[PDB]
Amino acid sequence: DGYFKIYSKHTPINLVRDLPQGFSALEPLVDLPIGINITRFQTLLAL
Amino acid sequence: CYFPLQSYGFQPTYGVGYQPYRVVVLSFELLHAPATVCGPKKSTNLVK
Repeated sequence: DGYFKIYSKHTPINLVRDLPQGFSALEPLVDLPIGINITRFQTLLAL
Repeated sequence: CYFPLQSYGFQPTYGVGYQPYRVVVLSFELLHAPATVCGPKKSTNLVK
């Protein structure tokens, strides 16, 4: 409905090369009035 | 030949009609994109 919805979580880990088994549910971190039909995404990383 | 612009003459001695008048237009569109604004929502004392 033209809004964006961001949900997040953070947890510490001791894990080497795969996702944690077990469970949690992400909280809505923020909601934004963006208004754009979205078809593709990219991520920004440090160098 | 003429240059396309000319200044406006506004002076403190002028009568009504020649004096300067400010204009504001509140252009808006409704019911396409997502909304972001409304007028005020009032509230009243916390009844228990």
